[PDB]
This record gives sequence, structure tokens and C-alpha cells, in this order.
Amino acid sequence: SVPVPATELGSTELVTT
Amino acid sequence: SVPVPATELGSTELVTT
Amino acid sequence: SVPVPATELGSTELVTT
Amino acid sequence: SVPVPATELGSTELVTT
Amino acid sequence: HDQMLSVHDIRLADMDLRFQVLETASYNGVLIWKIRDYKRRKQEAVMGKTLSLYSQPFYTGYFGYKMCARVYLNGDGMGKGTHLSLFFVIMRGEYDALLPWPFKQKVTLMLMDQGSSRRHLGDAFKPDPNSSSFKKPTGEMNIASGCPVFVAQTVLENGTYIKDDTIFIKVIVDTSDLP
Amino acid sequence: HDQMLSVHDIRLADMDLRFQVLETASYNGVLIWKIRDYKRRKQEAVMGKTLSLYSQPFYTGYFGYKMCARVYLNGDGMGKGTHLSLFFVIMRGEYDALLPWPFKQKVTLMLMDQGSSRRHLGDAFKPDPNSSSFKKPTGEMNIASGCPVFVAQTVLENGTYIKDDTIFIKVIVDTSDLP
Amino acid sequence: HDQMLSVHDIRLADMDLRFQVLETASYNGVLIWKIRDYKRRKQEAVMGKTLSLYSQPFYTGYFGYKMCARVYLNGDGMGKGTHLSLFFVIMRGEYDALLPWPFKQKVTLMLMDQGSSRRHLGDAFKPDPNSSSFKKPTGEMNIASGCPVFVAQTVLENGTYIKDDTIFIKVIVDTSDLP
Repeated sequence: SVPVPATELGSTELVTT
Repeated sequence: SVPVPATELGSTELVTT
Repeated sequence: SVPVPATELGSTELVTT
Repeated sequence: SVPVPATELGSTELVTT
Repeated sequence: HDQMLSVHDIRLADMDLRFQVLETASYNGVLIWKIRDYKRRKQEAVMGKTLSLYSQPFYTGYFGYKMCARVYLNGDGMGKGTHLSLFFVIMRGEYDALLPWPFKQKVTLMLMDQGSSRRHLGDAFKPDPNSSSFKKPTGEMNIASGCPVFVAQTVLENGTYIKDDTIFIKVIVDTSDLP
Repeated sequence: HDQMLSVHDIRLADMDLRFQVLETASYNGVLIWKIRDYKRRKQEAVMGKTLSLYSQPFYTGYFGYKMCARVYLNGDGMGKGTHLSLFFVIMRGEYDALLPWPFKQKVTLMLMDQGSSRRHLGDAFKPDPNSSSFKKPTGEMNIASGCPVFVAQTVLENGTYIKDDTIFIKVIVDTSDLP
Repeated sequence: HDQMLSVHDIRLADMDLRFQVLETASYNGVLIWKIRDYKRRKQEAVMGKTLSLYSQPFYTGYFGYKMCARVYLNGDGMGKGTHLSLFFVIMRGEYDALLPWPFKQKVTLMLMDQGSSRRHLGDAFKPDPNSSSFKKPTGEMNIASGCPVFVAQTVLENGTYIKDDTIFIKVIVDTSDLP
């Protein structure tokens, strides 16, 4: 239940359709 | 109360304003 | 006890002797 | 509480000042 | 440059219709439809220029069914030329895979009374469990279903229903059994 | 004229993305995310073309928190290459000054089961009171937080979860303690 | 003549590997794996020349499951560079059509202790009912499954486990519920 941070590197594309 | 189907022929224009 | 999947990348050589 | 080994790769610089 | 300008004009016109749909979009399961200029459009239905009109999409919720309303000003089927036909249409929603099928929410078709009497004409019905209208959509829209003899044309044209050449149509969908 | 046409094309493309965000915007605190073409995007994550995907913004209310969801198809951190990683992101809202901080509403991450069993995989957690993810935002988005080992890749690819190459992700945020 | 000689050399080499597999084949559901020259192969895993090694096939019986073992000397996933990873693999057997699916026999992964203490390191687990690793095989082998953090590298390299640069790996599969 403990939140885990992310490993932000790159290559991010918002997708919604 | 019995649903009645349609008689789709053509000439359909969406109207909303 | 929960099974953990693998991370198949390559460089696999069967060894038995 | 179980000790976890390291992943010694390189680029080690002692810092103390 | 001229070709790109023509494409831009088409895209700009398409966006204008997109604004209106979002402006009048509803997510409470109740649709209020305003049809202005009833006189000229009723004549067009008689002349056959436009037999039926489609309402803006409305939803039971933010992630519910995608639905709309279809009306025949001059009537359809057995009510052609003597009555006004109102039909209820199920459209393909983006979240149809997570919704139960076939459609079974109670649908009530009502014609708003613009007069002080507020004597709204209505007709409630239960979706047919084995009709193509209430199945899981495969195309853009399913087969329209409703009451071709909803309201008589003469009854409609006896005042209190056409003010400023505009009619109001109310569709109520029960959402008490939907998460 | 050519320079203005290029600017118009950029503006028209930007508006097209703006329509979709408003079309799928939600204000009930529950987000349903549809990710089509899972096969090609999973391969892109493996090839590193696109490591993570961002969902459309969703809100607890008309004037609530601005939030979104982040997913790693190939996994992130310790779950890279073996699991699917889902992260919960706090974005800068226009009304953040009137909202309590740090963020403390219960957040539940769920993976919708498209099969008849409806055995949704979920993992609920409480926001960390002293993490940069749930503080008052200063940039566009905060640090993503979630479960890098949410669902195993093999478990996900055992059917009932990828229908028509599409996956459904549900995020539930409790709003019972928010005005 | 030269072309046929080259084909003969390839066929002769292929047969040599075939002898060894049959020589070390087992049909009692218990696999003992001997990995000689551990020092040079551990370095190769660090250098990335050979990340993982595959054991010879072993079976629960004369007409049982076709199975093998996979090991990462330098670790895999979250145990990369700090632990030794051992994975259990289901292969496509010639009699898979007559065997129950999904795989559910208890699998115990053990590391033999070559010292006089005989303190074998082991980790037993139950196959996941809905993982691609234990389904009916469609290709040559399924996805490897096991414990990436089975044994720490430092713990392994504290003696009694590497004698004559050789390690012993024991896999035990329960066959008490198989005809």
C-alpha cells in the first residue's frame, strides 16, 4: 500500500481516443 | 408500449442549436 | 510464493554436461 | 532487515570535507 | 495554397459543429431537445427534403451509453402524414465494452408543453430484450425505435406546443440500476 | 501567406487535441481510460519509442484537483520487462489555491476485466503525507506515483483483458471528504 | 563433395548435443543440474555475452510434462547485479494434449549445498493459475517464471556452494496427483 515513485526518463505521449 | 422499428430511407440532417 | 515472470532479452545457451 | 548486496560498476569517488 | 485553404474551411466548419455538440451535451440521463424554425422544417418533411432529424448525443453518465433521439415531423411508417413520429436511438459509445447488454433502462419519451398548463404529452416504454435497437452497437448508430403515432399532427398544432416556431422534446432514461 | 498557413495548420492541430480532452473530460472523481492499439504500443515500449503514456485529465469536481494517470506498458523501475506499471499523477489545477494540501483523498487503481467474469484487478493505496507527488503543484505535473508491479505482463496477456487490442484502466478517487 | 561434408559436420555436431540431452534426461520429476566452469560463465553474464543458461529437459514421467530450468548467474530484473535468478520453464511436450492444464504441480527450487553442512537453499512455490508460464504451451517454450532474488550473490560466494568451479541446482516437482 506504500506509494512508489516513478523513474521519469522520457518518451511520453498522451493518448486518449 | 411495444417498441416499433423505423423505416430508414434517407435525407437525415442532425439539427441542434 | 507468488511467481515472478522473466525478462527475456537474449544470449541464451543451453548447458548440460 | 535482510541485507541486500551492491551492484558495483564503477565511478567511485571518496568525498569528505 | 488554395487547396490548403479549402481544407482549412472544411476543418473549421467541422469544428463549429463539434462546439455545439459539446455545448449541449448532457450526462445526467435526461435529454432536452430544442428544435427551432419548426414551420420551415415541417414543410421540408412534407416535401421530402428532410424526413427525420437527429438530436445531439446524450449520455446516462460520464462513461455511460451514447444515445440520441430521432423525430419525424411529418410522421414515419403508419403515422406518415397524420402523426408525429419520435424514435429512440442507441449509438456506439467508447465504453460499450464495460456496459451491460442488451439495453434495458426504462426510456420515457415526452413532449414538453410550453404553455402555462404544462400538460406534457408522454409515452413510456421498456426496451425490447431481443431487438437490434438495444443490442451492443456495431455501427455508428443502431435501428431507431419508438412511437410512430406518438402525437397527432392536429393535436400538436392546437397551440401551447409551438412557441416562437420552436418545439421542446424531453427524453428520460432511468439510471437507478446503473453503477 | 505560406507562413500564416503553416501557423494555421499548427493551431488547427492543437485545437483537435483540445476537443478530445474536453470530450473525455470527467468531473465525478472516477476516470475510465481507453487505450486502443495495445499491440503496436506495447512493442514501442519494448523498443523504447514510447516508455509511458499519459491519460486525459480528470477532476474530482468542477473546481477540484486536476489529475491524470500514467501507465508503463513494458514496466518501470523494478517492474521493467516483467510487469505493467501504473502511476497516479497530480497536475496543477486552476483552483489549487482553494484546495487543501497535501493531497490525501484515497486513490484506487483498477484494471477493468473485459470478460464475462468481470474479475477486475485493483490496488488501493493512501497518498503519502510527505511525498512530492501529493504536495501543492509548482510545475505542470508532479512526480508520478503508483505501483510499478501492479499486474504481471503474463497475467495481463492471459485473455479477458485485451479485447480488440484495447485495454481499460479505471482510477477511483474518494470525494466523500471534499466540499 | 565439399558441400556434403559441411552438411555432415553440422549433422554430426547436432547429434553430439542429442546424446548429452538423452544421457542426462530424467523421468522422475526431479532435476539435478550441474553447471561446470562457473567462474568464466559468471564473467560472461556480467559482460552480457550470455545472460541466462538453459538446463536439459526433464519430465515428471515417460509421458509427462516437458520442463526445464533457467538460471541467471548475474541476476535478472530486480535482482540484476546483486542476486542470482532461477526460473522455471514449461516446454511443449509431445503428450501435452493428454495432460491437464493449467499446470498446477508444486514446484520447489533448491540450490544444493556441496559442503558437509548440506544446508541447501530452497524456495518452494505454487504455480499461478492464470499465468502464461503454466498454460498449455503453443511455442517451443513458455515464459520463464521463478525467483529473481532466489539467492544473494555474496551469500552464494561464501563457500560450500562452488566446489571445483561447479554449482548444483535441484528442482523438485510433485507428482503425487498425476496418473
